[PDB]
Amino acid sequence: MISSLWIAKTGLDAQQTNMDVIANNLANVSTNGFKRQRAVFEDLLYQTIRQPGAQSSEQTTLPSGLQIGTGVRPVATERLHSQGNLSQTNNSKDVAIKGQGFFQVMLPDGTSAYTRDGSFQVDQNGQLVTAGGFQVQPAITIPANALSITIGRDGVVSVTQQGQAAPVQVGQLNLTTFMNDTGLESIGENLYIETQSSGAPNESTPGLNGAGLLYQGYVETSNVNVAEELVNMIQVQRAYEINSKAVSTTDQMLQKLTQL
Amino acid sequence: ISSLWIAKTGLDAQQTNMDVIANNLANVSTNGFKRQRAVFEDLLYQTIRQPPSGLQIGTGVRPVATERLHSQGNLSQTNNSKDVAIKGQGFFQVMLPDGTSAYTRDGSFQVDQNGQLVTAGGFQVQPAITIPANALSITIGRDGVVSVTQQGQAAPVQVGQLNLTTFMNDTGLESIGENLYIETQSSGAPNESTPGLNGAGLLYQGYVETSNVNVAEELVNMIQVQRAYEINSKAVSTTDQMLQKLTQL
Amino acid sequence: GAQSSEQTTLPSGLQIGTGVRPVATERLHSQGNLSQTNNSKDVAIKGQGFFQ
Amino acid sequence: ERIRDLTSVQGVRENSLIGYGLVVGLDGTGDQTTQTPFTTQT
Amino acid sequence: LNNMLSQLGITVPTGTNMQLKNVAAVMVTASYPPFARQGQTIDVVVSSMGNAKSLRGGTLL
Amino acid sequence: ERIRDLTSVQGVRENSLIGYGLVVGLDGTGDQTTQTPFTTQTLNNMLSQLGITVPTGTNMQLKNVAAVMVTASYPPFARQGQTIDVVVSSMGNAKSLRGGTLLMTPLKGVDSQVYALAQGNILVGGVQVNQLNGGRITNGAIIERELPTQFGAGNTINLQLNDEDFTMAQQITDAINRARGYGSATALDARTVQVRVPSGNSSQVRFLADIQNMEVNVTPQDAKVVINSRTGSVVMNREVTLDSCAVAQGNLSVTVGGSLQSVRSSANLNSVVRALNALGATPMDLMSILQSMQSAGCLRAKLEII
Amino acid sequence: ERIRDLTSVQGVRENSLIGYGLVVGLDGTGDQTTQTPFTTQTLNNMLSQLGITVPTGTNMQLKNVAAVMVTASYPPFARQGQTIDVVVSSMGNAKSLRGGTLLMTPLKGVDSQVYALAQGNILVGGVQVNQLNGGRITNGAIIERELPTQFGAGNTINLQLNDEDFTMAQQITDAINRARGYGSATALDARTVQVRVPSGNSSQVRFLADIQNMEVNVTPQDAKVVINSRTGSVVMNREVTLDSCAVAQGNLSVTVGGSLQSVRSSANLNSVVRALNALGATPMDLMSILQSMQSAGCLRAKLEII
Repeated sequence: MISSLWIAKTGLDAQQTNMDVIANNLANVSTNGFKRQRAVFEDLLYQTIRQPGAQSSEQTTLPSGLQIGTGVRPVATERLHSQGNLSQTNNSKDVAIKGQGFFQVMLPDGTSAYTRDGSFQVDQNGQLVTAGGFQVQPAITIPANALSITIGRDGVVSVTQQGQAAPVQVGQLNLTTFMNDTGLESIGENLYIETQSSGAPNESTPGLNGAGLLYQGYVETSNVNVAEELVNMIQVQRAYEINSKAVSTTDQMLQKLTQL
Repeated sequence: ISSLWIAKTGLDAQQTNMDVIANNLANVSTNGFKRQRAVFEDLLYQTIRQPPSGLQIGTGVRPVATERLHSQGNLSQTNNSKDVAIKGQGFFQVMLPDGTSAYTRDGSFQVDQNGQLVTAGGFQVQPAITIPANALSITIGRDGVVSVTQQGQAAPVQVGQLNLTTFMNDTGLESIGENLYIETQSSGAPNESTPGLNGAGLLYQGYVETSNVNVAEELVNMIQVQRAYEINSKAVSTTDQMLQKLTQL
Repeated sequence: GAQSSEQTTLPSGLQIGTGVRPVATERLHSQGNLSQTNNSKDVAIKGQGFFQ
Repeated sequence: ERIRDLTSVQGVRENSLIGYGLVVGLDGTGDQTTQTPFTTQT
Repeated sequence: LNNMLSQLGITVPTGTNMQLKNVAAVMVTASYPPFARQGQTIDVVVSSMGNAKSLRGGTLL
Repeated sequence: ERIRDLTSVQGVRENSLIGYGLVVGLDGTGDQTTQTPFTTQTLNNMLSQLGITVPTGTNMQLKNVAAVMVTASYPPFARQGQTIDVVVSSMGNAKSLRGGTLLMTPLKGVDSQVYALAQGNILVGGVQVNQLNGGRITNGAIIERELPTQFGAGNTINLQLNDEDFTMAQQITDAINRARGYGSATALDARTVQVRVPSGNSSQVRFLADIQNMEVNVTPQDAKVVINSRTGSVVMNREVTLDSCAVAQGNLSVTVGGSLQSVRSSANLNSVVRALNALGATPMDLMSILQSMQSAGCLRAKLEII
Repeated sequence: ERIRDLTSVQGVRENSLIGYGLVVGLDGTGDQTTQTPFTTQTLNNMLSQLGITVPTGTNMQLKNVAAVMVTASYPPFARQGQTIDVVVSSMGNAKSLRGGTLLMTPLKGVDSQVYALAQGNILVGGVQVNQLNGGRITNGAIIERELPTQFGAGNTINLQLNDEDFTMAQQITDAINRARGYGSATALDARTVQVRVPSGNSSQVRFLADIQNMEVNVTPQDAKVVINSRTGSVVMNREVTLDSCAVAQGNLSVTVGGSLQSVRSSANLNSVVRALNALGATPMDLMSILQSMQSAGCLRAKLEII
């Protein structure tokens, strides 16, 4: 139609994507272990009219040739995998992570997902499931006679049997480190799954091989900056404002041309 | 007829100006984008010969160039240990998939599955900087020496040097999209230097340089462009009606 | 700097400036005040030093 | 067919030799010493 | 690779990155022919063992 | 074929010399001293030797010098005053050595002894770009030490044959015996020919000069095929013969009527080439075809991957 | 060929001299003293020697000087008053040495002894840009020390042959004996010819002058091929011969009908060149073709990578 209108349309779409990401970050406060997202944008084609080299005379060079360019295609959304703020929940089933790592989980399909959330539970058979009945790995079975549970900061889980005066070691809850936290594909349910961008999982006991430490009785809050997101809404709104004003200008020029 | 074509060249020039303005306003909030400005130029001149020794009628206008303003954009804080912005002149060098090299003033860096530092689209930065598999913290000093911190080892192992490249002509570079420039014969060969020496800029870690687009400038420019478009259309309509009255007889 | 004429110099050039980057969060290691918890297991430190 | 083309002598035999070395020059494109510790050590 | 280097005379420290991509662990299979002589040679088949992408112009050592 | 072209003398032998040095100039493009600590340390050592002691704690961020390795070929019977060519290769991260100068680098043998001194100007080539991190200096190295030799002592000299062959050794021995007196030469193995020469350096030199230029016919060596697989090259000896067989390869078919093209028996290289060309295929397909053919027989030659 | 063109005398020998110096002027483009501490330190040393003592704590940020290394070739029989040419190369980060001046740098040998004094004006060349960090000074160095020599003593002089060869040594000895009296020369090895000369410097000089200009024919040296692989150069000796073979290389095919081009046997260089040209290929492909051919035989010469 008009080469201005396509460019302005791409700008509007980019700002709308920006607002989408902002709203997803912003509504996902109070979601344990959530990681902030941020959108990275990227200019589209540059349609060359005069080549920047392409000497004019036998001696001159025509610096900085003419090329117009279009578009603001959003190239990616990276996820900032920084440590969240621990807060004392004082619940024995809740465990936070200090440092790198992800709890492995086996999905009902059998494929492995990875969640950085510790709001764990014990189901009717006693397993450690995670807020939706997703079994953690490797399987940890609480005996029916157990009265108290503790997760050692190194990752050892041991329960207090009835009658017995010893917190017997029932399992070892190990973390998984990825070379690329950012490349994980989120599938919702606070889960991430492997993709060849993240790299192969490296499963280790907590602490060893760069894994973090397990803090029982703590929960890892989302690392969402509220003030940053508020000003980000202001900025994205006024950018959308401006892009719509550009569309208005192109519309008005074009309708004057029709009236011509 | 004559006035019709010269006014059409005017319309085309104003449309090119609006295209540039739209691309500027749209790439706001793109890290490291350099705003573009269109420089116009008038076309050849017809010389009516007088039997001063003549007069010139002139014909239209022509967009002769677009310069990019290679100033320093405002920094924005991102809390990301990989993002890097540049204080002053210089470009990051990246290696295109085919094997040649482009240059980007955009520091939203990531690490791929093998630990290589890539740029939001997968192009390998140069020189090859590969993070160790068990990294805790990545630091990039102002001098470009990127290092990591391992587990318990209380000493940063130097893992790379993130050089910059400076050009004799910043504006001569042609952009190939995806926030990438490639050297042209108008730009001269790249001068590969460490940050902070020999004219290149410093590096700020955890900050990304924003676009140097001034939106107030662009809104006033759009006012000018729309009014100029309407004015040239008025001239076109005038010539059209004159041709009415000419052919009526 | 940036002399305009041959003789003028333009003191105090125009530069805008940005940002309030927090360079550090320094942690002050001063001595705390000791109080009798009267528990056998709780030992305090007086002066420099840390427990390994 | 010649005897040499389809037969080998008992005493005549080849052996395999292996060694480690370094290559200089290369106009860049060399090993990443960060990921190749043995190169820097050698 | 570390074992080979140590045998050749280079002892890489145990704690190191060692992230190389120009080598691939392979299994070599051969058919010992009847009446095989000491000095004779046979053909071998080399197959990638780990996650190597290709063995286009590799050298078996 | 001349004896010199296919044989080497026992006493005549080359040696390898290696050394470390610095290249100055370069119009920048030198080593990044931050990432190349040895360059700055060696420069400081040279300055201290010359009489300048730079403080240990200093910036020393230079870009007009590059740490290099210089390699030379110590020739046989090297004399003290003679000069040899050297090859200089960048060691650190130097961008180029276009117009650099190598400064007084000692070239040592495998025994850690200084055998030459190399100094001069590097010459490097000015889409196939030339290697700008590697140059050559002609007559850039002057010898310093002379290797003792047994030449001129004893009465037997061993001629060593490249690409040993019993027929080649027999031919060389027969030619030497025919040219010289009876019993002048005797083959010791497929690669060594012992020649009796009179005692004395001059007499041995005269005998070797006479022997080297002798004309000896080269008998058929062997049916050998060489496949690079890295440069996409296939070479066949003149002695290669092809046995009748049928070959089927992907996307290859009879011109005409389909796959499974027939390969006629070929006794000479011309026939082999014509048959293989009729079995139309690019060199990459030809390599696989040759491997499979040799595996199945039908190829009276040995194929080696280089 | 003249004896001087292919032989060197035992007593005549060159030496290498190196030294450190400073270049003044340059219209800027000098070393960055901040990153080149040795430049400022050497300038301060020179000023103190001249009689000016700059305080240790000072800025001293100059850009009209550059620290340089000066290299010279101490010629044989160097006299005290003679002058030699020197090469000056930038040491630090100097941009250029276009019109600089080298100031009184002492040129020393490997023994740390001052053998010359170099001072003068640098000359540098004014898309193939010239090297602006390296220049030459003609007659810029004046000798100071003279190396003792044994010339004129004894009765034997050793002529050393470049690219030693038994045939070459025999030819040189025969020519010397024919020109002079019987038994005047005797070959000691493939590279050394001992010539008997009368005692006395004048007599030895006359004998050497007579011998040097003698005409000696050059016999066929060897079938040698040189491949650069860095400058994209291939050179073949006149003695190279090609054996019949078939070669297949990527993208190369018969003109006409496909790959596997035939190479006819060629006995002379002209035939070899014609056959290789018929096997059409660029020099880069020719290098690989030659490597594979030599590996498979069919190439009666030795190929070396330079």
